[PDB]
Amino acid sequence: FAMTAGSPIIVNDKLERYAEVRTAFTHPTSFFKPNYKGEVKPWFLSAYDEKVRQIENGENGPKMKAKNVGEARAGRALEAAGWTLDINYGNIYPNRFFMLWSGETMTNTQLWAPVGLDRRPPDTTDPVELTNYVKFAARMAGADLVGVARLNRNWVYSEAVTIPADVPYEQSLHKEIEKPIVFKDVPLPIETDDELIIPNTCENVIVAGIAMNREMMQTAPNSMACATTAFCYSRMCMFDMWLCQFIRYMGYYAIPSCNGVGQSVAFAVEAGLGQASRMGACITPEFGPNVRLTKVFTNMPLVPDKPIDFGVTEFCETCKKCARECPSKAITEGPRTFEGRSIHNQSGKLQWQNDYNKCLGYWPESGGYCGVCVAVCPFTKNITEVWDGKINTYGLDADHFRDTVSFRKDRVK
Amino acid sequence: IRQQFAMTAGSPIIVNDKLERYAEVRTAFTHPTSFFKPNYKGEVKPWFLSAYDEKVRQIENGENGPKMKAKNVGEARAGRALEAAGWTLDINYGNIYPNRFFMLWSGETMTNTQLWAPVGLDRRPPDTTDPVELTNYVKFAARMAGADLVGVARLNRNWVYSEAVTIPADVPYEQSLHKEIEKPIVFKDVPLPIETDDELIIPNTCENVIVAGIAMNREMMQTAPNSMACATTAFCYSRMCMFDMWLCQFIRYMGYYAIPSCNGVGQSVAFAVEAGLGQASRMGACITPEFGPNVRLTKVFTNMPLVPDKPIDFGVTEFCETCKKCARECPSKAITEGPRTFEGRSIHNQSGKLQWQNDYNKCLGYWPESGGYCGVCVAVCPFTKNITEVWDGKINTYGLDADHFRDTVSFRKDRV
Ligand SMILES: Oc1c(Cl)cc(Cl)cc1Cl
Ligand SMILES: Oc1c(Cl)cc(Cl)cc1Cl
Ligand code: SF4
Ligand code: SF4
Ligand code: SF4
Ligand code: SF4
Repeated sequence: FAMTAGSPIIVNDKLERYAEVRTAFTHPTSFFKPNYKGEVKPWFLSAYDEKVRQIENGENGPKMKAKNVGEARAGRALEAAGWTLDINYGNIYPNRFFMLWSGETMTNTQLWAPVGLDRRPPDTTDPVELTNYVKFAARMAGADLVGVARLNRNWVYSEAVTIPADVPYEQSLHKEIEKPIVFKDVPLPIETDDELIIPNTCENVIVAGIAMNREMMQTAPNSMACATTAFCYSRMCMFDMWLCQFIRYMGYYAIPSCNGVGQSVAFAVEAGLGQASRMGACITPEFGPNVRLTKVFTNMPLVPDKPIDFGVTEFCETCKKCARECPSKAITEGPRTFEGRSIHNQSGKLQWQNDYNKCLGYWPESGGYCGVCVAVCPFTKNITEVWDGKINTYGLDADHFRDTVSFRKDRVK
Repeated sequence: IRQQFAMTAGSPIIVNDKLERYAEVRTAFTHPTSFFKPNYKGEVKPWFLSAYDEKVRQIENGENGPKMKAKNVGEARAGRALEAAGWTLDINYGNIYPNRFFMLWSGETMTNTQLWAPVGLDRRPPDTTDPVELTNYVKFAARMAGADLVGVARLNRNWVYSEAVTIPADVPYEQSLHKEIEKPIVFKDVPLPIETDDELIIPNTCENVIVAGIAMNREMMQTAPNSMACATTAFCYSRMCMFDMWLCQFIRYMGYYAIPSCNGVGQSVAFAVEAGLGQASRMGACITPEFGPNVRLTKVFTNMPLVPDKPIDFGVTEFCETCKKCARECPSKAITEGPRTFEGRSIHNQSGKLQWQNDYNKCLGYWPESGGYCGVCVAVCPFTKNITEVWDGKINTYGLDADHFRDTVSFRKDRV
């Protein structure tokens, strides 16, 4: 489908769109992991067993002794709660639950129907004004970072993981299917029984960074690192809906995504949020790798942001600290290559190729989402002290929040 | 500052033997005698549909508020698009129906609770019962959940509506605004919060209310009664919803029960004054030291053992006594200039507590006229301190301000 003009990502002729089912989370060869008694479950139920084992043993992480059982119970209570606004870890099913590709059935849209903002032709078509408007709205909607790229279809999954439109939530995990994402000359995003169809007019992607909390993430791989993670996933989801509603009420269409539809790191790099790293995350100037990503696709005319260079590639060439502290040795200590390390990597793009089945393998063992690489990364800079220590709204840091102040001069040039 | 002005314990709200609990249906939004308002053409409609007509006409005429011209139709349109989108996570302006949609009184049905079922966090009895430790856990959770301010108070049932506006549980959303009913809120010796066909039953073990302040954006609010004050208001209603759900789940995963409310179930201002977030003012809001009245409230009710905070006293009553600025700026002359009394001006007030008594039907009346939620009182109040410049000016995450965001940093010392 061809690269966007000016993409920083180096690719070759082997590049092919990547089927979502191949992530270590969903793929048949990775999805099953031993629990701490040797039974092979879905990886996240094995992880559930370790989470309960730790609570019964007064631990906050793998052999990390908590103050008492009550503190161990509290960290997992806070992490479970964090996921409140997220379906089945990642909101990946397109046009289901919170990820509707059309706003028409939404309660919010129905309440506002007499105004008809979603039916009224745009009053603004100038991309400069629109970029400013949508970025203001993106920050209201909880983004700490927001960039705009031209949509590069190489990062959009060839097929999505989803459930059929008639499967209730309580059977969803047992009925996940694959479904192609195709681009057609259609007026609006539409889903048929056969296809998820993105219009050919869907020209831009808006990428949002959702800042995690450094104190909690520095506890990786233990429970409070899980908590700052889970809370950001619900913020991503609020963001996607807020922003998608705004764009529709401006007279355009918007596709939400969270962890679905496409690969966030590639979009974020192309939208100027940061650079790809050895660990594989987007490293951002404001938060390093310790930030979540979500994205919204739209036909709204916009000004694309310039990709940014602050030396991450060269730094990662000489650093290797995530690789050394990775508990599963998933992160390569070697050069970037074009050839994926296993099924889980998309071949054809120059990157540090890491073994993500080894990464996922450490989650049931540790009972968490690890994140040790993010915590030890130099761009990112006990559990009782966290609970008793500094906190602020949404886990944002006052001592840092000045850096994400935005004036129109920072939103559009 | 907050410690310098701590009162001794006991509700700061002065009452007399007349005070009775208040039926929610009496608010100016819901009561049959105030619900209808004329649109600019003179047609009588539900207040929000007349206000809708004003919104459409202002866009069409390139305005951001009542005969306030916008830079162009496009800017007028953008402001209303931002307003409408802010409300995404809110049902019918306030989430008032208890145990419906986002305000579920139990967590068992929620998708998050189902996903986490195998760990069983909400079946496991509490591993912590010490109220000091729990106050610190739930406050830290509350800040993670989007509260800028969080307080704890013993639940005062005077401020709990005697009957709630709600909808039958099997009514689809499209029909909800035509099928609102009343339903009593009663306290009984039951283990869990429970809804029957006839009652909303809060257990007698529901000892406490956790009150959350959710800060609005000062630049946008200072554009009141125009569209951008409506947008910071709308976005904070969705934050209040997410707060309620986040915190309720945390409390349940800690092994207690939790009731969310947003604008339903009871009177947020009274709870906030008793929880120590601020004091009542002439306009009738809770004025906080960090934000003035420019903050929204929501609350969660729980049997979780907690340490009540102290009510606050930083001179607001004395100041409002001689200020009268909101009363003079109020476009509908809704705010009284006189002394506080125990008798409300109309059905919309709850008599029996000493307060400034305002005409809230005059207030609602100005919302269809101006096409917004006004807020001139909040914006002009000294404790709080064009739209093209706002759109091009300072913004940060969630509309919060870096220059003041240090004021809400919290450590254990501050929480319990
Ligand atoms: O991205 C995540 C997903 Cl999809 C699932 C889990 Cl359990 C954790 C994380 Cl950090
Ligand atoms: O508090 C509000 C309610 Cl209940 C309804 C609307 Cl439409 C606006 C506001 Cl600011
Ligand atoms: S999350 Fe943990 S296991 Fe996975 S790559 Fe990073 S450090 Fe290694
Ligand atoms: S720890 Fe070092 S090599 Fe790894 S991503 Fe961070 S800077 Fe790059
Ligand atoms: S919102 Fe406006 S009309 Fe209502 S009391 Fe305040 S100033 Fe008066
Ligand atoms: S404007 Fe003056 S009288 Fe009105 S609430 Fe604020 S301080 Fe009190």
